[PDB]
Amino acid sequence: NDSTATFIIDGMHCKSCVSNIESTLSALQYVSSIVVSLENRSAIVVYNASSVTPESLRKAIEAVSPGLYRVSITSEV
Repeated sequence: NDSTATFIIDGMHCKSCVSNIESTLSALQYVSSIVVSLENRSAIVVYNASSVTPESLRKAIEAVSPGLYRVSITSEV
């Protein structure tokens, strides 16, 4: 019954920015888990809340390379 969301970044330093994002996100006092799309520029992040609120994780990705990171919530819609 955990939460989950997906985020994609334009402007990241590729496969090393990718792993800063694993570390920066998997430290959050509300997150349960995470996997980053190693090939690509995105992350699938697993948190916990009934009030589905993906904006906090988007902000945590932006906070790994702020001013550079174009973080976008790529959900199925």
